[PDB]
Amino acid sequence: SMSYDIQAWKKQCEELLNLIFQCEDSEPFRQPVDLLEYPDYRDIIDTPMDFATVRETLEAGNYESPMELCKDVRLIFSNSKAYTPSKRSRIYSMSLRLSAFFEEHISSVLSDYKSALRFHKRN
Ligand SMILES: N#Cc1nc(Cc2ccccc2)oc1N
Repeated sequence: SMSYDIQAWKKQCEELLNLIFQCEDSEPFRQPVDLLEYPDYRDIIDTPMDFATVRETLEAGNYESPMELCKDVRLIFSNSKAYTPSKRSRIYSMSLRLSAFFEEHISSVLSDYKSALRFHKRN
């Protein structure tokens, strides 16, 4: 059961998403971009992603691992870097700060999960 629990990441990710939604820096990234308020968005971005979509995908049980969730979160930030490439932009700075916060906190979730996997595979 509790040591090396291969399902513990789910609640840990739910908690991290709660922290992210609290952050003022997540405001531009909470919901899908409105494709009529920004009609050139899809000209630039192939695969839109936002934190409400990540949170619903997790709730629906559609991530097989925390690495899958992490891929979608990283897409939020890589899409922002493509759409708002200027380091002058306060939106660029927001994305950088929130990315760094996410990467700090996801680190232990991933390493713990992979350790659990290695242990169960070995035994
Ligand atoms: N001002 C401003 C601005 N407004 C957008 C739209 C946006 C923002 C965040 C994520 C996705 C899309 O980019 C900018 N640089």
